[PDB]
Amino acid sequence: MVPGACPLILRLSPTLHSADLIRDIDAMRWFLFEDTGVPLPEVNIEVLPEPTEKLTVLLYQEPVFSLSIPAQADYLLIGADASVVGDSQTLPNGMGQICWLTKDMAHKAQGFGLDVFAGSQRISALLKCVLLRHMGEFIGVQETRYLMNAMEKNYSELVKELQRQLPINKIAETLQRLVSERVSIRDLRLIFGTLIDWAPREKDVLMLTEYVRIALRRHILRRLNPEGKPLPILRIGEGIENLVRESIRQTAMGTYTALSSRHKTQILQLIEQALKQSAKLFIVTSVDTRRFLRKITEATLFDVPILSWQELGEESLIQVVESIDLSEEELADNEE
Amino acid sequence: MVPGACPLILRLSPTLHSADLIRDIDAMRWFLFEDTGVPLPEVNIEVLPEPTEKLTVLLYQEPVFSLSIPAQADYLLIGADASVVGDSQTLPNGMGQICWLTKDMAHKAQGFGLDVFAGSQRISALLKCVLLRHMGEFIGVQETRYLMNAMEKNYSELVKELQRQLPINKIAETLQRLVSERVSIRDLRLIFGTLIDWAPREKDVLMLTEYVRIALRRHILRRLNPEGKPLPILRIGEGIENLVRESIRQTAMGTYTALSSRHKTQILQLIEQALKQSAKLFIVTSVDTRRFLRKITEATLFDVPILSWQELGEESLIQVVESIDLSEEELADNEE
Amino acid sequence: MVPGACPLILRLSPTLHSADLIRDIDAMRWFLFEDTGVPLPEVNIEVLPEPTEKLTVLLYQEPVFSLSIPAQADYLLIGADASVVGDSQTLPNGMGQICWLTKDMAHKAQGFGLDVFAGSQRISALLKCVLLRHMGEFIGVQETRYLMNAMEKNYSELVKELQRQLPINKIAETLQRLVSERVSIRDLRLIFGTLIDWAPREKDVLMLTEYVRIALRRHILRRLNPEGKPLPILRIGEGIENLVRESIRQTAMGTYTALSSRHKTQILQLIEQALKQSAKLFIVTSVDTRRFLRKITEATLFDVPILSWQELGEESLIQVVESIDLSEEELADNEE
Repeated sequence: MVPGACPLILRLSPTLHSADLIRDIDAMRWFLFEDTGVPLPEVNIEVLPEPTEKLTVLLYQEPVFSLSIPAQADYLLIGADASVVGDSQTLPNGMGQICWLTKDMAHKAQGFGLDVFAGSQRISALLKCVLLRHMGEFIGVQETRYLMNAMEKNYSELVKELQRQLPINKIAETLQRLVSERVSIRDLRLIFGTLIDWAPREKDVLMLTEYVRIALRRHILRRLNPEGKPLPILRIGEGIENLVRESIRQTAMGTYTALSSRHKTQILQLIEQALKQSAKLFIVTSVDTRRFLRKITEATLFDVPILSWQELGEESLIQVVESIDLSEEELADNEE
Repeated sequence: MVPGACPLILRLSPTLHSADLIRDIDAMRWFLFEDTGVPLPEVNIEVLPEPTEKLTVLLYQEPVFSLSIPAQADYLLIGADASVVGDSQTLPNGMGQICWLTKDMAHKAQGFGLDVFAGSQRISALLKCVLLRHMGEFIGVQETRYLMNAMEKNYSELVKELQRQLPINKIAETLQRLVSERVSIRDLRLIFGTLIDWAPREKDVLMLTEYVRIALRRHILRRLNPEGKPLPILRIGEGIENLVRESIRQTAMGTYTALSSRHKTQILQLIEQALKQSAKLFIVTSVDTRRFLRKITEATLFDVPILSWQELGEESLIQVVESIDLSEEELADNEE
Repeated sequence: MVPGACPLILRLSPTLHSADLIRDIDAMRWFLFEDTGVPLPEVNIEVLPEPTEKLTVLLYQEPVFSLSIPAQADYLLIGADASVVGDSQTLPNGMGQICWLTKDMAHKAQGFGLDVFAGSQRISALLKCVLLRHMGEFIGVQETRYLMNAMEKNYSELVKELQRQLPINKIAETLQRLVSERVSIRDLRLIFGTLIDWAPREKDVLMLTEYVRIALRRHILRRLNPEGKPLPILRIGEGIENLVRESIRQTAMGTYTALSSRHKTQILQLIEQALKQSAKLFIVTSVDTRRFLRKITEATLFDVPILSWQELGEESLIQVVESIDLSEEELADNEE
């Protein structure tokens, strides 16, 4: 009886276990830390004797992932495309797609310019995927405390000033909000500086997160697209922007949105209908409506990034693909 | 004369005592801790010389369970079903049902896919049942203090921040309220984080418990149904919802419900009449009426879970079975 | 997993690496410190095995510079002019221009009175260029703390009085604002004295930065032109000055500018059109409009210096080249 659930459990059949799985998992953890700034806890491996090849991932002892690999599962390719086809299944909780390939098909797919995993790697490519879906569950008050203690080696004055400006709960909330939107918190020096700059003039954690996002726009654009090539952008029309802006209500803890269920459902439906034509799109809205749009779209569309006009500079061309726009619904259908 | 009643006493006849009873009881305690997050105290075994095979369970020296096993009691099956029939009695305080089976009938029931206990196990399966009915009696201020002290090994900052936000009596009240509704408090890290997040914006312990329940909805649904198969759902109609919502009165300590005895009795009667058609149903109501419905139904219907719409996500289909709805009674019978 | 991104990474192919690169880089860092007052962190050299000669510069692990040198790249000349022509490419993020020259052409260009780099020097001349574009990213609260601690050896009383007058966040903000406009902070004694003088009478960090700029006008003019020869000056007309002055709005944290997007775009367009006739021009405006003009022109025109009338004394002749002037746009086009 030890209070506190074990953070990370990976349960595997004895066949799936390998001698190099530990180092492979550690390398995946180091890659995730470098890519996101979130230091993950150690993965606890549990060998489960089972005739059927099954693997499960439990976060804090709650099963979040389960998958039975087929008997022919020897080469794995995350995602789907035209050049590769065969033995494709969709992972639960809308993580993405996985394809199982034979040796020659895996070789030709690797030659095509894709990553193919064999052996223990196939486990990591799965675990990493799951770990990428629940990153925000690994950054809280204690983890923020750990990051701040680590930052005191070279930035003792910065950490002291940040603590002078904000309590640890607000810092943890800001870091968690950043992590939940796939924004890396690797650059703690810049994030802490931005929080110090804006804390006296702003008490709302959501607005502080928006300011930090603006300060990190270089990294956000670098991660969204490695190259300067024009990636498609879907603009939110002025009708939706004003509809969501008029719903902003301010209380002592900051501003929230007060929109009807019909409105949110119709914007979500039209956005989803406007997302099926291409694999990836970036939704761009105004500065004062980006966070509210995200929080009314994060429940269903979690993997789509919501960008703000201030988050893209004037040195990047926009290549607008579509322009989604609607007016109110309850008062009058209007555009909807 | 030692002040403080002994928490857990199991009194057995010498025949029922076994050499492996201690380890069996300890395993049951470890299972209960893993399933509920509540660390139970040590069970004190008292051998009572009696010609009649009897066992009693006393919580804090008050007899809460008593049962005389028959002479043919050698295989025990908790619950009732169609495939198994014979020597069935109903446990007191509406715990459930117990069936005593012969060797061949126990073998066929085990083959049918049920759990059958023989020997000392039959005691534990009974004790565990009793322990599952009075879990909320083992989580108080001292037990909350113990859990927080245990959590300080890896989450010292989290515990310090929680103490900064809330006094120990409110934390204990929240934990007890969670335990009383069969919500596991195993994930203390998430519960403490939610309490830290919502404590500045909310002083009502019931509302804080509701927020923690919302944060734990993944585990709640996982426990209510292990699989994704559609389990039946009984919706509370809008008439009952508005009737109970109009009765909300707010004082300095928070909001309570002020409903007539006739109203509560009629809702309880109709809910019970709507529960007899199937073995298990999940009552689903609005967010602002879930706690009040629970506290007006917990006295009689303790084993039925009251869920809120926010507690089920949009990724689960609802399969509505019935729609209970009534208007007021005293002003006019209306639907009732 | 070490929290805190590595500040300075230079990634080179093994061919570009040299035995004297370390000392060359250190000399460049000492020159930059002497010229700007900003102590740079150590450059971390990473040798990347690649068939193509490529070099990248990453600030806090974010790639900010990338360039593939050609096979004939043996002599490098930063900038462009009439006497030198051949193999010229433009660096990204509008840093400037680079020209690759052959041995005899490099010799004749050096004789013409220009600096030509061969070997490891060609790397530094590139890195320095990049380091000159992002100097403001190396001066924050921790770096300000370091400079103040260094200043306590000979100016303990001055540092104590400055701390008595201002908190470290405001001092860091002032230093960063000075560095971002290519104003050296080498003379910390004078900057701290000015901040002590003006802190009781002024709480706005932007106004304090303006006062420090006024106190440092001797160095600013010395850096802008080494000689007393007449360098061209572009005056901002009274219409633009009054248009931007009427937009000044004051809140509890100081004064900001509230101008329409059309206004800012038209002033930027006319300034850019008025900058193409000559290689270098100095924009001169009023004292109360210099900072606002800079902050509405820094995003696009970062390398052009915005001067104030108080920043030039009466001992220097002005040699006005152009007089840009416009009225409002939205109310009426007027001059625009």
